[PDB]
Amino acid sequence: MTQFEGFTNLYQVSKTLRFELIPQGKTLKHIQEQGFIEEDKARNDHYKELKPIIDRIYKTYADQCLQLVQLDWENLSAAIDSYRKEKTEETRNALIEEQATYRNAIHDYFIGRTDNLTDAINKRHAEIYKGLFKAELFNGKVLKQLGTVTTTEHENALLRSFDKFTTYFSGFYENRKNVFSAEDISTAIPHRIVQDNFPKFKENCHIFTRLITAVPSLREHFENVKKAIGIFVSTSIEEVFSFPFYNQLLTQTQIDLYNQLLGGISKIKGLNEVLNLAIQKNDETAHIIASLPHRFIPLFKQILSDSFILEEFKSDEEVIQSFCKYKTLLRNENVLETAEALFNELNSIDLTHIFISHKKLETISSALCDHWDTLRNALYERRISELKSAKEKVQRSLKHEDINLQEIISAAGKELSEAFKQKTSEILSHAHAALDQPLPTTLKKQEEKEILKSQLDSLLGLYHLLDWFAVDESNEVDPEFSARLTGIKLEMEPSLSFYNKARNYATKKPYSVEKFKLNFQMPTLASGWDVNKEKNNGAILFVKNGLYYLGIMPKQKGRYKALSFEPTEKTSEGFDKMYYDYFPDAAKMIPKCSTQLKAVTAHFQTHTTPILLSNNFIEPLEITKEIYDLNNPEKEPKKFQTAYAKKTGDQKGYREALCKWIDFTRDFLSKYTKTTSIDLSSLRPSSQYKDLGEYYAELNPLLYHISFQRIAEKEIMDAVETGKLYLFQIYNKDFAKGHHGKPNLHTLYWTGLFSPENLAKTSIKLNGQAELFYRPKSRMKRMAHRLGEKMLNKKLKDQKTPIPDTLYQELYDYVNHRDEARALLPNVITKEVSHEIIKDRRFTSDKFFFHVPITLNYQAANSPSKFNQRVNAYLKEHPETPIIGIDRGERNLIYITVIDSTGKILEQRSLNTIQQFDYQKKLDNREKERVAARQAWSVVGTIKDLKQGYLSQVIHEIVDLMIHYQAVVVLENLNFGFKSKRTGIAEKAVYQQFEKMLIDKLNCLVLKDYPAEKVGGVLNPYQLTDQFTSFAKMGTQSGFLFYVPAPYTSKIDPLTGFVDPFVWKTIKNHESRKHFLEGFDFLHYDVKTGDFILHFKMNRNLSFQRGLPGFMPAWDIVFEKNETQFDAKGTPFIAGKRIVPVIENHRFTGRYRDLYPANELIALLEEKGIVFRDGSNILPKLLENDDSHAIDTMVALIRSVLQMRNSNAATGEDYINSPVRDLNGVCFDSRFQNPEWPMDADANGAYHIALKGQLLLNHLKESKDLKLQNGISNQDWLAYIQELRN
RNA sequence: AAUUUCUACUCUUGUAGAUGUGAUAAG
DNA sequence: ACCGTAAGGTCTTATCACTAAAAGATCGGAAG
DNA sequence: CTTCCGATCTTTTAGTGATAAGACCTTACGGT
Repeated sequence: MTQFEGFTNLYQVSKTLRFELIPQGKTLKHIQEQGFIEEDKARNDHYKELKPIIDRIYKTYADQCLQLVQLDWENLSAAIDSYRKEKTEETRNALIEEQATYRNAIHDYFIGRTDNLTDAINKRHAEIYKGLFKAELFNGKVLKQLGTVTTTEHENALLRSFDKFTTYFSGFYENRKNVFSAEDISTAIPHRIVQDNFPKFKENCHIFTRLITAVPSLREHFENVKKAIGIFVSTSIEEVFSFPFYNQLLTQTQIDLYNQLLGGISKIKGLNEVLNLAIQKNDETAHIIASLPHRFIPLFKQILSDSFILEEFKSDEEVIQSFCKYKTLLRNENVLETAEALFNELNSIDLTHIFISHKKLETISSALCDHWDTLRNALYERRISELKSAKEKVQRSLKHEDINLQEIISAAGKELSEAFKQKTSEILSHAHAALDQPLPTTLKKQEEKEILKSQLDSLLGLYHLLDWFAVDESNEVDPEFSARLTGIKLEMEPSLSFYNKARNYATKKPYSVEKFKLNFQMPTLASGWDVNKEKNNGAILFVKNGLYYLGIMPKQKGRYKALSFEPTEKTSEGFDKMYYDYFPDAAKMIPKCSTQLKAVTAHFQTHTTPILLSNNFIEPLEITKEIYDLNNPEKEPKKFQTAYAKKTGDQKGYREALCKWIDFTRDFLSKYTKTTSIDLSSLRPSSQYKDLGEYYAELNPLLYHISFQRIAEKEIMDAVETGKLYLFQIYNKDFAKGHHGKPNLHTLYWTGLFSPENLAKTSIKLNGQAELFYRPKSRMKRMAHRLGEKMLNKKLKDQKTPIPDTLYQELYDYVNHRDEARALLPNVITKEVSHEIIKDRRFTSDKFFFHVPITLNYQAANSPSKFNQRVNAYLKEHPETPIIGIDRGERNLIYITVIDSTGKILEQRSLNTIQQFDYQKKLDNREKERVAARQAWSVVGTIKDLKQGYLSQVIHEIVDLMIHYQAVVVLENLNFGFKSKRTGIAEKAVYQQFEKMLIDKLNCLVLKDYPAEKVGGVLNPYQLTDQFTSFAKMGTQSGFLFYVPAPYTSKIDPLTGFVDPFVWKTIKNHESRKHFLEGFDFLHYDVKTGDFILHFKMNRNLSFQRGLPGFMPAWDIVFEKNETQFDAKGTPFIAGKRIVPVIENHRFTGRYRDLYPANELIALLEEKGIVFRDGSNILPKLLENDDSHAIDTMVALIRSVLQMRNSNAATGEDYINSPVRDLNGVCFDSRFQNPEWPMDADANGAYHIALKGQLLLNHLKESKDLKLQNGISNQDWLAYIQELRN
């Protein structure tokens, strides 16, 4: 049977380890003597300077080459029509093939494959393109061939400095290559020409022809405009709006001139302005052009053709000077008065040609109406009333369709205009103040930062209010208004960058982390570790007395001339050097070393005799033409490749080809001098392998080997004394002298990599392409605790509760002798300074660093296959599996509940206190000082980083519990729900990154306490999750992690699953609440218990219900008799008490009050004096008076009893009371503190997340196909949970 | 308040947990 | 004959490298 | 003095099986 410990060694997980390098002995002096550090700093600076220069070179070549492009566009135009009329499936494929043909036609001009050009020019362009991604670029002769290039001697020197050092730019080459490619990617020249801009030019041509046939007298008028602006004077407008004139408009200059022609100089009226001035003339020609599409769409800018911006601020003087410059620029251009003029002229421009961006709509609603759903509902009821399928169409037309001003102003009423005239004026006044208020001289004191905050916030608010209006294409925006708005919004755009960079400056760390790569004059330092490449890569490792060292062997007198160390007997004292033998992935390195050689390809183009290779083979290897054709069949499926089996079904031929190729590779590995000594006998016979991928997957871990050999101490000591070797110690905290605790995981991986059992059978592979870095000393103002001073502990006598950070400073001042702190003065503990601690010590000196990749589970495949199916097979085999439901609460940060297969609670606990530190108290103190500091940037930074650290603790807690229970873990799916600001870790991005980090942990889970050979140890990590791809694509399951939608897990009664069905937003008007009271059946006072019982049937009040029918037909809502009940501990509490938020002016006041609904209802009943306490029906005797006050307070009472969560942070109350009693006749109360049910109200949400996990697991168990339901609908959940509890 | 780096600390010249880096596009 | 509901087809996902040896460029020295 | 050749440094080179699910649009059947 399958087992939980079988979830290991399933797929390779690549990681990297970072270490500090401590220079041993003389090395630093030599590094200071040769000056590698300074030249690497200079090289990094030159690379940063040189990237835009090479971009300018690429721009120059692109503009030089695009001018030769001449094509006839009629065929692709015809395909565009044929698709747009027919939508036939042949048309889309024909259009894609036509677009590919045109992309290839464009791409041939760059690479020089254009038959429309002369052979000499074509060859010249081919040479230029192939030289542009080579060392030939830096040697400068490609710039000699590429005429009229504007570099100076300094730029030429920057190019020459990277000669023989092209490897720095390889990633930049890998990027910029795709720009010139014929691929269908967005960021390419042919894609931008043929798919983005050309349909728009076609639309322009057709729109122009239609308008010309409609109004002939417009023709000369349009021509006159072209005579006015004076663009394209050599040709007529009739020829401009034609297909061959798209032989121009390829370079960025012509694109800008065409757009300037359409829009006018930003004066001279463009075509669009002339069309709308014609349409405002109100004649029959204006009417007929109004009947036609009457605007041109401007073309997109060309690729790589992209301004008030600067680098991030280094000092408060720098940011204050730059922002003073920006405010001076705003006052000089007098932007705010142009904003005011725009916000006047909105009242006169025709509102049908002005549009709002739909995605801003709800925000504007909260800007102009009471709630964020008001205006959206207003447009919905308008678009319905102006008329399920129609409802869907209205939803579609409001979800992704921009709205004109006329419709909005007609829908929400005239008062919005006044409100709009309010809002703009208010913000403008703030902006005006922000321009008149002086800047502070510095930002060392709080109010100075508050002034900068307020000014940036006001400017950014005015930017947002400008951002309300849509500028997107296909909206019929007025040209004059769009030009004005785009102009002012462009002028105000740098305010956003100023806000972001000032927030980063006020949030940034006092040190600098920035560091640069070291090369030691070697273009391939540490690119690999093989002993044959030891000479050209320079980097080696040593082990001595459990310490690890890195040796860099520099070039001597410009030559390599690498020394060699003889091995010695193991008893002799000295270092142990790694001997690393590797032959990389077999699939690429056998056809490289045997069959794609130039000699054999030359031979088999002219002969058929098999060729005997001899060089680098211990015995000659014959290659037969049949094998080379098996690798090079001139068709994309190779005959041994599984694509051939898919294409033909020639299973016998596939197996014959596979056997032949595998036998050939066995012969090669038996003969090639790197691999001839390897014992290949572990491999199965060649015919047994099902596919080639299986063969390579089993083969590859044999070609890797590490051994160690001892070297005498003197041989290495003399080499490092001479300067032939730079010996560094690979260091971290766990190699320190005082190290006594448990090591890091990255120390565990490093130690496990060189364990003898790992060398016997490789589980973690040491990867090549390591990288050395150097971090310079920061401008750190030193702070250190001097001898004889007092050190102040942040914890109290109990380690749980921390000192509030506002009090810590004055406490630390007081105990060094430099009233809440007075109150807690005997609560604090101080220490003598035994040894000086330096604040942020590792940035006080310049340090070398070493980034080394490793690969864990090296024996396994490169990627998991059907991992979810394996997990679901195990879950089906073990229905007894516990379920761990995870939720984030309001009074504890994360609460967990582990439930059994029966739904019984196994464990429930909060994660406030992790490692005896109460993170909730810390976050509460930070929030308190955040409100105290009026939301400064520093405190919110130190809150976000604290939440990140807390979740990094949560990951270990979660995974320890998961290993202990061997349980599936079910988490909140963030795609569906939303969480209030009252909840800690409310931010969606932070918890999303926590779930990503949990997936990343659980892929390669290693537990510190376990032995390395045990499953879960260093050499056998648990793999309980699939590789993360994306949040929107991970779906409802990743391995053992289940993701269930958030809603109806917190506000639900655990005993019988009752949820309040109503939406109170549709009740507040008097007629609605009257109908709501009418719709209940009846309620009565229980003479025996003193309760009131109200009976509701689920088929009533459909206008007030949400759209989710439950499973139960009816509910008996109970007003419990208020009575001092007692919990399991014995403290009294009032049964049935509700805590309700006080509302004034339709907003939450931030105050709560306590209600006792039974006592209040008795007070109501005796005040009305109608007879009760007899079992009679109360409801008609109440509503027959038609007293509006009675119905108002009745609806208030009903809404009060249906309040599930009742909480007040000030008194500390946080509980759930069910207003419904189950088959045992008892109402739920978390305040009884019974272990069987969620003890505190935050536990209830995690319990129901676990129950949704049980829902998915039960549907999996009933199914036959190892798949989850791909989602839980709220109807299905609100049926299942109360059906299960009856 | 010390760290390959981050977060929270201080019986311990350090503790507990986390940690896939680099390049390029981009948010 | 028109509309409502359910099933199928396809679009789309930030990627790459984690490398030793073959191939080519460079250059210093020897032969005629 | 040019040309050819050997050592050496640097740039380029081979490439295997594997998916997989949320979402939007289109199609076909059933109900009125």
